[PDB]
Amino acid sequence: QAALYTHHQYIAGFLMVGAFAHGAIFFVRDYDPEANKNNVLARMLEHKEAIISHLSWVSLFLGFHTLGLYIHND
Amino acid sequence: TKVKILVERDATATSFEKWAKPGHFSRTLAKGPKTTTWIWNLHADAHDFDSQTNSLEDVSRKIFSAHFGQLAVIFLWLSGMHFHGAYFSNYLAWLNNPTSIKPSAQVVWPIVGQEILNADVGGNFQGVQITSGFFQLWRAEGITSEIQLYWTAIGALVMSGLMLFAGWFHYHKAAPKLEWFQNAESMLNHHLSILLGLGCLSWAGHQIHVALPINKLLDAGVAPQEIPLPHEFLVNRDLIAQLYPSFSKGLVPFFSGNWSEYSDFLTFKGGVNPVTGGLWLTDTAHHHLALAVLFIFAGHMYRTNWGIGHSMKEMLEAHKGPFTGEGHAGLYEILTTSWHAQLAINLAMIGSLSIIVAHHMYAMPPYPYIATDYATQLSLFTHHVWIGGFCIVGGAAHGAIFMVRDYNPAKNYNNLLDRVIRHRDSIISHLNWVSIFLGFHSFGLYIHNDTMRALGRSQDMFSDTAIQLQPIFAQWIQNLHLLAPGNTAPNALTTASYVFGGDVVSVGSKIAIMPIKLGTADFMVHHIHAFTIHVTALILLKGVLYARSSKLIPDKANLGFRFPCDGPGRGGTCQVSAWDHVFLGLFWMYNSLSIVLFHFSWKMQSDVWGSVTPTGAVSHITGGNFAQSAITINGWLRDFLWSQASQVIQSYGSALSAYGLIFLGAHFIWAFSLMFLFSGRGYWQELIESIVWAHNKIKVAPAIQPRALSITQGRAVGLAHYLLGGIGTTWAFFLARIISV
Amino acid sequence: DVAGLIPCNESPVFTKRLNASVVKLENRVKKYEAGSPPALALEQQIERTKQRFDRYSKSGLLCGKDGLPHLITDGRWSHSIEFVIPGLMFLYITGWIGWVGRKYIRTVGGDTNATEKEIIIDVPLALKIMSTGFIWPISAWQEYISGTLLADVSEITVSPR
Amino acid sequence: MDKGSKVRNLRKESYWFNEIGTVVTIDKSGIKYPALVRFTKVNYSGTNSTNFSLDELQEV
Amino acid sequence: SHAVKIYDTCIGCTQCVRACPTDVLEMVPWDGCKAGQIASAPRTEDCVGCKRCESACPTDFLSVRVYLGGETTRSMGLAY
Amino acid sequence: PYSPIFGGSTGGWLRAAEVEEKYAITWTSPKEQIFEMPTGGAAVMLIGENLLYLARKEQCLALGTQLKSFKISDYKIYRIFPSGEVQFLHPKDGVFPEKVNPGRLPVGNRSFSIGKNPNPVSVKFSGQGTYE
Amino acid sequence: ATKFPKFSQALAQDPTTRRIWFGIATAHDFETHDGMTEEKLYQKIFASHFGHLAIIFLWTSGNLFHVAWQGNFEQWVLNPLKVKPIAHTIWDPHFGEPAIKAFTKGGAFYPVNIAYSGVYHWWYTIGMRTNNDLYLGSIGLIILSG
Ligand code: CLA
Ligand code: CLA
Ligand code: CLA
Ligand code: CLA
Ligand code: CLA
Ligand code: CLA
Ligand code: CLA
Ligand SMILES: CC1=C(/C=C/C(C)=C/C=C/C(C)=C/C=C/C=C(C)/C=C/C=C(C)/C=C/C2=C(C)CCCC2(C)C)C(C)(C)CCC1
Ligand SMILES: CC1=C(/C=C/C(C)=C/C=C/C(C)=C/C=C/C=C(C)/C=C/C=C(C)/C=C/C2=C(C)CCCC2(C)C)C(C)(C)CCC1
Ligand SMILES: CC1=C(C/C=C(\C)CCC[C@H](C)CCC[C@H](C)CCCC(C)C)C(=O)c2ccccc2C1=O
Ligand code: SF4
Ligand code: SF4
Repeated sequence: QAALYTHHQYIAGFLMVGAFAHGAIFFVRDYDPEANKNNVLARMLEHKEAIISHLSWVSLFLGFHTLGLYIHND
Repeated sequence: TKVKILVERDATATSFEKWAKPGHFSRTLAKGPKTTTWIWNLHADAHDFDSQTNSLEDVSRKIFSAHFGQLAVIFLWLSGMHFHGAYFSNYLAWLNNPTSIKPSAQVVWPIVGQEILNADVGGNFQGVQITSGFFQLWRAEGITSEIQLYWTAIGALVMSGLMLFAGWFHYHKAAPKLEWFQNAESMLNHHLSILLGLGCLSWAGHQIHVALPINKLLDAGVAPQEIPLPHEFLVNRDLIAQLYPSFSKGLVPFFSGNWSEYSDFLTFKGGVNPVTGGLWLTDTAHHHLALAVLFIFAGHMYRTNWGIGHSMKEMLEAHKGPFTGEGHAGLYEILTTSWHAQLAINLAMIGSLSIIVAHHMYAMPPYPYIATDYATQLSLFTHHVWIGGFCIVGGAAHGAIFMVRDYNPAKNYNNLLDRVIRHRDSIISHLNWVSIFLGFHSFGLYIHNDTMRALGRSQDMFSDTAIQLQPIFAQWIQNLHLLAPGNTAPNALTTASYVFGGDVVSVGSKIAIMPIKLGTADFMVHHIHAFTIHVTALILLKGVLYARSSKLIPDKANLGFRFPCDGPGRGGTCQVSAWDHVFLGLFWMYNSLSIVLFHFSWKMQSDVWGSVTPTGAVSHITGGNFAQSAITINGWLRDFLWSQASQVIQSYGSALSAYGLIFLGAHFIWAFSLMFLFSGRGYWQELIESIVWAHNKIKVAPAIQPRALSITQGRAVGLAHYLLGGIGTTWAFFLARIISV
Repeated sequence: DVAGLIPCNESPVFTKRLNASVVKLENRVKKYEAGSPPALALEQQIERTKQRFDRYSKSGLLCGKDGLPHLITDGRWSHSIEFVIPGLMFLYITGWIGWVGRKYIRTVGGDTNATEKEIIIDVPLALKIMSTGFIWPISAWQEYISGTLLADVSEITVSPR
Repeated sequence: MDKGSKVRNLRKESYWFNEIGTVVTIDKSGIKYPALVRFTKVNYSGTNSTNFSLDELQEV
Repeated sequence: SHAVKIYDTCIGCTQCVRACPTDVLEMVPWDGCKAGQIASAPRTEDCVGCKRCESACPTDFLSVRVYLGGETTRSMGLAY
Repeated sequence: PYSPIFGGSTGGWLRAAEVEEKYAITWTSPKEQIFEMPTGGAAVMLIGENLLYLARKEQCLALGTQLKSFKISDYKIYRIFPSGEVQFLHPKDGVFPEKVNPGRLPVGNRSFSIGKNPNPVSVKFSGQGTYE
Repeated sequence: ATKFPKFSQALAQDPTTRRIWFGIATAHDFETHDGMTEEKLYQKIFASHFGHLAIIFLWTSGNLFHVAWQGNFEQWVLNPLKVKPIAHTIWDPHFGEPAIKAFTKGGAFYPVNIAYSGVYHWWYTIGMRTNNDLYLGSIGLIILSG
């Protein structure tokens, strides 16, 4: 049971990283900004700063506070 | 009179105007911050005097006064140590019963429950147990009272004030001219004859008149209360004649030449004092007296103002052979016209000397009751080993800096430096081969032993009960040192150290020092040490030699000492500067010293430190599991790290809990360093761009634009955090493993 | 109540922990003479431990099977004391800080030496601004409804926006 | 447009895109990018000015 | 070999040519700039890809650009 | 013969110089002086013509920069193949690349801002990148 | 052509060891291969997918064959809680006699690895009971991969 769970979780992580990597590749060499004018996908890049900044805020919030609670208990 | 005192009066005006203009020293930073990088630069170029002025005189005056400031800081540190001993320590109780009382000179305010860190050291006292061996040092000095410690602290504070005033005066009021600094002969004469000669002579006088009688009375069992004050040993000669009945004769034997009459307190017995477990004080007195004589003699070697003496310029020019062209022609100019060269030599020597001190102090415990203080011995050894490694790598770095900046080919034509630079390829290739050979053979011995032990083929390993690799040369040297007393050192009663051979010196049922047997495990670990040292030397020497140019970058010197790269061309040109070679050499030095400290700790716990019974039976801390378990990597992982890490992990809820917390924190910082070490600057710059957009969207935007750390700064921060994490992890590990005792 | 938690007032494990702490402190102090500074310090530690445990018992915290207090943070008002009340305080304090900082940024920013005023703080102006943070929520809301809180889309960006 | 007039940047690749900069000089002698503009912020290279064509500037 | 391209935004200050260690770049007469000169890369076979030219560029974005490509002995910085 | 007085170093050229292109640099020195070799430590340049050999053009140009910025000496650089061919490299028309020379023709010049390059998707499956 | 990596003329002309390394890391990036069109790209992807399916089925057939030929599946299905499933034998000439004695477990009579894949439980659940069934499944999978 332990082997199967660890195995499939690691494969899941690899697959997710690969999905995002191939999405980056698609943006690099397959995206056509003229064919996606005002498209949903184009609007993803239009407000990329907001996405990245709020993701950074969530990451910092979680990390700061979880690590702080762990160190407080320690 | 060629050697003369030259100064400039009122060299620099004293005012606070500059204090409000950060970055004034450098021309680039004086324009104010445009981005945050400026900030970092201001802390990185603060002490880079050579890059702030083109005149050597100004750099020399800055270095002199900065050294005065460092002396002031050191004196303040000594004052603090002595004051905390006098007011916050159990020094008196430890004096009365040194074996049972645990040294401690730090107390914690109870504010959050941290008062648990106040251990039950003893002597009706609670505090943090110290491992700096200050109590043993003070006892060796015959302190025997806290008034003396208090006055020692006051004197240290006054000396710190004097050092600060001297720095201020010698910069802003009377700054010596450059010609004053460029006196190597006079400086060496004065530092050898007086600083080191008369320093030894004065300390020998102190020992003869203060430390010797007081320590002899203490060893006899006299309570510190009944011991007369040290000044009482200077007024009535008879009071000392009772202890050493040679003062009765006085100083007349000294001048008559009958020095043999002083053998009462100037001995050469060697070995260790059975009572205190340290070196005999008379032996140290004779030692320091002989060193004082030698240093005073050596301080007259160089010519200063009277014809007699040695001219080091001629001395160097004279030594040249067929294989080395012009010989040591031009080295005197190098060492009297560039502080980086001198700093390289001095740092290398100081580091090697610190490591030698670490090796010698454990083998022959110099202070009373320091041998059985296992916590102090380990702490001192590891501390001085780390200091030595850092100093060696710093010497390498400053040699590289000299090569980049102060190296002038015109003045170095076909001399030793020129020739070394001209067969650098051969040097580095052969050092690379020897490093690979050492690594392969030494580490593959461990891998082979591990593989055979995993396969059940114990008879095929490199162990004592298997294929044997006995360090025959080291054993032969040990035997010769054992036989030296009476044959090659006839006037020495006992061997220099009991490590080589002899009885088991134990104090209070604890094994202070005993012979150390060398087996196949010692052979393998010594060759591991040699491998790591050779690799570190490879990295640092390669950084020094290829600092100016290479087959990749023929003009590396123009790029400076530390630069990130020269672009992705020619394949890739990352970490091509000498600074990056120092950056890697620091990692390898840390690795090698970690191995050295693990070897020392495990060997001493398994083979030297322990307990004795009234009969004489020996029981070591780990039961002598080093011989059959230090020969495999799994053995080190299990019997040393996993087994001896029990104290740290289980220290919660006791006075050592701070060590567990620091263990975890050091792990955290070490892992944190990898963020800087692996990642690059572009990612972080783009992330900061997004964060800056977020700030700007709310009309929050610093005028000082944020910037990701420069590539060089990224590497420096990663390395600094890596070293801090590793050092702290081992610090907590050793201190908690050796304080649960 | 909540998730099968019994109040720490009637938690046997809680009392056992209190007894263990007190008894270990007493064992530690048994090796010092009565009235010795170490003895007084240990007695004060014992008293502080007893007061802490009594305060936890009286506060109304919920104990677990391990005897340690557990925090309920689902918005329950009866347990607001655990998380909601302090959180508000934090959001106030930090809010204050943030607001004050922003104001300073937007006060010294209209100068030629704006950068020089960030490494070197104008302490008089800095304290002037800092004293105004106690009304940060009102000022923030007024700026929000007045359009002076956020910058227009006409600001720096990247090639793909 | 004129010396000393503020112009909003429109160069998409420019570090000061959508930012206001003051015109320093304008070359009437032909040239493809004659309008020299200076911005308050320094780019990653430390410079704070660039040449733009009048088509790449919004006037005000 | 690497590909070196010069765009018309160049202001012909010569800094890229000076910084070049392999003498790949040069100055040629031009009329689209005030200085009347523009950078050119006639011999990119000797380009190593160090991107010193880009580092030594005043124009907002790198009127001179370097794109790394096929590697030969010359462009690989190999004395062997 | 004309080579600068040099004691020799292990940093000189190697087998590829014999089998592949080698480089030579010539210059004129008004006086005799010591300069740093791109490979070794130091060498003395003869009064008059000095001829030197190297394995990389970058080494020759670094030495030329040293001469120009320290001893204000003009220099020439050639490439020699194993077949005996010699090609003149660094001054291509007798004037340094920094100085404008009428007659030169632009190479690798694009008549539009760097940000107007075509997207990678537009140039796909053709043996070309966006810049080409 | 002209060197190892045909799909990259630039790498083919590279004289260094890099040519080898990148030749390995650019193999499956069909888009970048010289003279590559959309149709050939799709067809090559299709054939590669066929090959990958063949690899998967041969891996499965190998598992089945090894369990059938060297496993203790019958003993396990008899008493599935106390015995440990077997993966395959260990023929390692580097072993010492104590290692051979130590790794002899389960059915025994040879050194053996205890399977932690859980394939025993899965095959037992889906209805397999004898080594003959495992062998037939493996033969079918080999034929399918062919
Ligand atoms: C079925 C799914 C799938 C498919 C069809 C592809 C196909 C492709 N990928 Mg994608 N990828 C996938 C999954 C997939 N990938 C996943 C899951 C990840 C996350 C890790 C990625 C991450 C990824 C990146 C980051 C990149 C690609 C790229 C590519 C292209 C080139 C691949 C190449 O040249 O291989 C070369 C093959 C190798 C170098 C072999 C490496 C094999 C591993 C790393 C070594 C294993 C060692 C072994 C386990 C050690 C034994 C242990 C023993 C010693 C004990 C190609 C179109 C590249 C590209 O540019 O595409 C346009 C690219 O940059 N992929
Ligand atoms: C233990 C190791 C470690 C730690 C703690 C972090 C921490 C972080 N990483 Mg890093 N990282 C690491 C290893 C680590 N990383 C490694 C090995 C890699 C692979 C190269 C990366 C790659 C990486 C990337 C690529 C990214 C991160 C991000 C993050 C952030 C995640 C959000 C978060 O937790 O915010 C909370 C912050 C922390 C937990 C950091 C510790 C803060 C401490 C507790 C404050 C101490 C202050 C104290 C007063 C210091 C006094 C100093 C004085 C004594 C001198 C955070 C800064 C992401 C990021 O930036 O998000 C914004 C991100 O994008 N990291
Ligand atoms: C030099 C080494 C050294 C070290 C490491 C220590 C360390 C310590 N000492 Mg010891 N001490 C020292 C030297 C030292 N001292 C010396 C030389 C003396 C003789 C005067 C003393 C006398 C002494 C006494 C009498 C006591 C200590 C105590 C302490 C402890 C608490 C200190 C503390 O935080 O109080 C609080 C300290 C502060 C809050 C620092 C003040 C903060 C200032 C104002 C910050 C200013 C920074 C400024 C902005 C920077 C710019 C410069 C500006 C001026 C222009 C601590 C373990 C105490 C102790 O152990 O209690 C049990 C205690 O009672 N020490
Ligand atoms: C001759 C008197 C004398 C005496 C009694 C001691 C006694 C001691 N020394 Mg010292 N030492 C001396 C002279 C002396 N030393 C000299 C002259 C040197 C200079 C090389 C040293 C260098 C030295 C080091 C580096 C160390 C000691 C250490 C020790 C202790 C080790 C235990 C022992 O048995 O030592 C026995 C000591 C010896 C066997 C050393 C004898 C050295 C001989 C005399 C060298 C003579 C050189 C000769 C005069 C050269 C002249 C050349 C000139 C004319 C050009 C002990 C307290 C160790 C210590 O304290 O560590 C905690 C330690 O690490 N000694
Ligand atoms: C006699 C000792 C000595 C002296 C006088 C110098 C002097 C100098 N060094 Mg050298 N150096 C030394 C030892 C020394 N170094 C050693 C031992 C090493 C090996 C690590 C080096 C490695 C080294 C390198 C690699 C470089 C220098 C450079 C310099 C120059 C600039 C230093 C500077 O600006 O400081 C700035 C000081 C700081 C920014 C402080 C940082 C201190 C560290 C990173 C943190 C310390 C952490 C602390 C101990 C514990 C923290 C605890 C935590 C919980 C908070 C200056 C000429 C630089 C240069 O270019 O010179 C030409 C340079 O590149 N040195
Ligand atoms: C534990 C990880 C590890 C290992 C094994 C190595 C190994 C090595 N490093 Mg590296 N290094 C590491 C971590 C490691 N390093 C880290 C973390 C850093 C960051 C600071 C560096 C930074 C670094 C630098 C900067 C340098 C090295 C150097 C070296 C070499 C030292 C010479 C030597 O021992 O050759 C012998 C090789 C070994 C001992 C490796 C183990 C091989 C075993 C014994 C045999 C293996 C089985 C055999 C091959 C079977 C073959 C068949 C099989 C393929 C099927 C060697 C290649 C130096 C170098 O290359 O110059 C000499 C050098 O300059 N390293
Ligand atoms: C007063 C200044 C100020 C203000 C108003 C903000 C406001 C904000 N920041 Mg920023 N930030 C600041 C300073 C400031 N920050 C500094 C100094 C740093 C460097 C450490 C950062 C680094 C930073 C990151 C990396 C991120 C934010 C984010 C955010 C947002 C969410 C809140 C947050 O995560 O805080 C986080 C705050 C920190 C990590 C450090 C704050 C340190 C102190 C407390 C602030 C400076 C106070 C200063 C002394 C002002 C003195 C005023 C006085 C002179 C009068 C919010 C827009 C996040 C975002 O984009 O959300 C969308 C995000 O990801 N900030
Ligand atoms: C019924 C129900 C449920 C559920 C719900 C839900 C709703 C869920 C969902 C879930 C989900 C919903 C999930 C999702 C996830 C997502 C993801 C995971 C994503 C990812 C993404 C990506 C990966 C991207 C990619 C890309 C890129 C990168 C770019 C572009 C291109 C592409 C797109 C490719 C429960 C029971 C719980 C509760 C109750 C009810
Ligand atoms: C620890 C310390 C301290 C203190 C110290 C002390 C107090 C010291 C002292 C010291 C001393 C107190 C010294 C002395 C010295 C002396 C000497 C060094 C002498 C010499 C002599 C001689 C050399 C002589 C000679 C002669 C004679 C005999 C006469 C005749 C002739 C002749 C000239 C030959 C303090 C607290 C501050 C702080 C910290 C540090
Ligand atoms: C995280 C990270 C950054 C971003 C890190 C930054 C900008 C440092 C942020 C420092 C903050 C703002 C200061 C406060 C930090 C602590 C709270 C305490 C001070 C610590 C010392 C400065 C005294 C880089 O810029 C970088 C660059 C190159 C290689 C790797 C990296 C890298 O790993
Ligand atoms: S990756 Fe960084 S260090 Fe390496 S060449 Fe590029 S910029 Fe320089
Ligand atoms: S450095 Fe840039 S602006 Fe200057 S000449 Fe070269 S390409 Fe033109």
